[PDB]
Amino acid sequence: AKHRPSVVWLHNAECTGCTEAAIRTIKPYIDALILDTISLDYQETIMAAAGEAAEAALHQALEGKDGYYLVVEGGLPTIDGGQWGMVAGHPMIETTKKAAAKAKGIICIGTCSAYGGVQKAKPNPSQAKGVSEALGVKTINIPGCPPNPINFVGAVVHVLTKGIPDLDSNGRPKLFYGELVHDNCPRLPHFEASEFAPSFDSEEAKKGFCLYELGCKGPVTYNNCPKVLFNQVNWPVQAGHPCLGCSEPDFWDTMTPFYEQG
Amino acid sequence: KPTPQSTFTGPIVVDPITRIEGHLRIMVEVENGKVKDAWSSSQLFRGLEIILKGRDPRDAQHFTQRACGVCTYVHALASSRCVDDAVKVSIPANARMMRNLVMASQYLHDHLVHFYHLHALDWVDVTAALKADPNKAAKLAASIAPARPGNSAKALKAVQDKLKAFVESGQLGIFTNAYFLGGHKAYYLPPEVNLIATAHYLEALHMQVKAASAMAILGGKNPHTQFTVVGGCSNYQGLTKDPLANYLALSKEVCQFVNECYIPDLLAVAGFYKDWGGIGGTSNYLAFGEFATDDSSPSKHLATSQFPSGVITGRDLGKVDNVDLGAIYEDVKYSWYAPGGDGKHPYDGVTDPKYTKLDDKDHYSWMKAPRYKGKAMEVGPLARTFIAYAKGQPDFKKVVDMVLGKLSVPATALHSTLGRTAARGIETAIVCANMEKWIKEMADSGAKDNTLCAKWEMPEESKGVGLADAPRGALSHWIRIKGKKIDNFQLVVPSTWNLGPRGAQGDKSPVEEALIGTPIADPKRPVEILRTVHAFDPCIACGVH
Ligand code: SF4
Ligand code: SF4
Ligand code: FCO
Ligand code: F3S
Ligand SMILES: [Mg+2]
Ligand code: NI
Repeated sequence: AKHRPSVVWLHNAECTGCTEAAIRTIKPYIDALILDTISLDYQETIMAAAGEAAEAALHQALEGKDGYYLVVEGGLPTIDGGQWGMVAGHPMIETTKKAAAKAKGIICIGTCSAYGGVQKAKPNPSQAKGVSEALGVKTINIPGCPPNPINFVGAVVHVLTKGIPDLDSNGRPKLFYGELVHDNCPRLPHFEASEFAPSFDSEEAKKGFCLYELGCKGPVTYNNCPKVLFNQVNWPVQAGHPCLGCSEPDFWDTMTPFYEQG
Repeated sequence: KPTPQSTFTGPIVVDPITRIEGHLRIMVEVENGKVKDAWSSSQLFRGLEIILKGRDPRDAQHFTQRACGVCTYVHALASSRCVDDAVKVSIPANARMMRNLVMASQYLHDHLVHFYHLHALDWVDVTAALKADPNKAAKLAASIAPARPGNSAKALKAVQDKLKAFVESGQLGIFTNAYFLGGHKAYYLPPEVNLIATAHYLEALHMQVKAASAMAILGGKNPHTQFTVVGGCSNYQGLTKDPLANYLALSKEVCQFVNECYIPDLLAVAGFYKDWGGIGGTSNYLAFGEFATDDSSPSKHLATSQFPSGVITGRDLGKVDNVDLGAIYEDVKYSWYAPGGDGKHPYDGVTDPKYTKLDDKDHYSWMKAPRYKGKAMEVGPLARTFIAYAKGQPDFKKVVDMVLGKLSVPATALHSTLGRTAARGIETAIVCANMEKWIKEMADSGAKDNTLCAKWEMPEESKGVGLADAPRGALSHWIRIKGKKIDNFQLVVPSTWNLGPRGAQGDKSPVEEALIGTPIADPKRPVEILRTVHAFDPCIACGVH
């Protein structure tokens, strides 16, 4: 029995789309991952234990002799001592901070943990923050709402076998986030010819014209969507809808209105 | 053996509730090994309704979709129906068709994942699978369920061999401190059945990926679809032969698995836990309906849903009433909200957070308490199943009666945690049986004419409501537009109905009621609380938003 690297996975202020994204991995499939590659030692969405038994699994993981890597899903609600986001009776910020202190590394899966996400959008009633801001430490950000399983599992595998991958100014691995969506879009030739759709019901839209005029944030969004696709079959623009730019920090307030460039 | 129950008298708190979406704390008072009082306490607030204020109504679906990534899509759909209604546009037949097929795919993905990856661990002792003779398991499978190479001795020995090495590694990972470790009186299944269920659990992990790819052919990506727009859908490619052929092929693969593995594992489990047919029932059921032939308005949705809408009160299957949207309201008296918010119709909804303290019995949840003429309503597969059965929906009548015959129980036994679980499988099987017919209808329609989005105008002032029956049940979005911007936007979500706290009269919610009478074999490992809570398929991100 060769030892598998311990991974602790925390859920804070989140919708769980990130967990769901990760289990759409096919290279490799999630069961081969956690049976052969890592030791997923805490993951509330799928773990057998509950309550104190679950809280004891976490603590057993955190006190592991071999140490652990920390994955974080969700932003951190900080209003009122952090009480608006609790697990086992403890503020989420408190548990994330405690887990972060000894982690070999922190990977933030999704735009919420990386940057704050949807709950941070104005007027931010829970005073949510991204992990790195709330804890004051650097994170490996895998943003996207949610990010492609290719990017996360890619990062995780890298962090266990190679080290920290090269990161852009926003903490994003350049292996996955080094090119704009727009530059790998098949509708680029339309954008270059000023061949836009002015509405979704228009003939232009039927012909597959560029969606820039309908608010596509592709030209300002770093991600690999058109190159890798999702679910091995599709991506938003291929399905005729503009990019929201869901992998950019605070896009909820920098990319809206979504159907405009305004 | 009769139902194991201890003599325990005292409190039990389970926090966190794992294997659901979101952050839930359950507190019960137990007496002589039976639950006598219950609290459902939701533990995270995000506040999407507050964030939406003053924004562009067109943007709503994109924010509200992130109420939840497990029931991904469904809020985008409800928001889109809501705005469509506020601007008074009727989407084209092709959009109705595409949007509903995306809902069908979501049910398939969601229910399959729930039974195996969230729920089964309360019923299946994974470690017991190691005591099984694989050859005996094969013979067992091959004797009760459909022939398949995944159930052969070789397949089962290979699963048991993987599980054995994992266990012997000392790193149990997600099975760490499981309630079934070392045996548990509440776990009844023989080791041969555990091995089979476990083999399927691993298979389901691969199959849910395919269920997700199919959905993505139409929805653009999964999680979090990106194909709906005000007035319809943007995905013209979704109307074309090649994509639709692959969608059908993938869906047939998923459905083969539902019929070969899910339903059989479900019936086998229900067979062993027949006693759970008498634990965890409630009395009132609500659905808005889904899979409508006419989605031109909420009225038409309510009236033409192929999974029909309605309201049942006091377990009376003889009196399915029409849904009165004006009769819905939400209380916050037992919730962490500011005083004055009780009894609000969602068009007048108010979301004013006000936290007190942990386990304050006066204010103990971040969910509102939605009520229907003063009554708590259970929503979800079981609600749909009883309404469809009551009304004689042919597919439901046939499948439910099939299940009642295999289990040798009467229909009233379905008012229970076991009913609730079995209901989820029933509708999956029905959705499966209709996919090919639904795919043919859009393929034919699309080919003749590929209109997918209609023209519309943003009104200065207006209001509208989007209804859906998501996998967890009756979902509604409610918008007030003013100055062409969002003046109020309120979500009232299936898990808000099921798992909210008490209403203003101090009346328990469906999950709280269902918990009363729960037997506890071992207070240290109260898996019976999980069986019931998980059967409601809770989503607290959905519940509280
Ligand atoms: S990044 Fe998006 S998909 Fe992931 S948890 Fe946040 S809201 Fe959900
Ligand atoms: S559709 Fe979007 S990403 Fe594609 S070429 Fe146009 S602006 Fe760029
Ligand atoms: N299904 C689902 Fe999610 C919940 N509750 C929604 O809507
Ligand atoms: S919305 Fe997000 S998933 Fe890719 S297409 Fe735009 S970055
Ligand atoms: Mg609400
Ligand atoms: Ni949900």
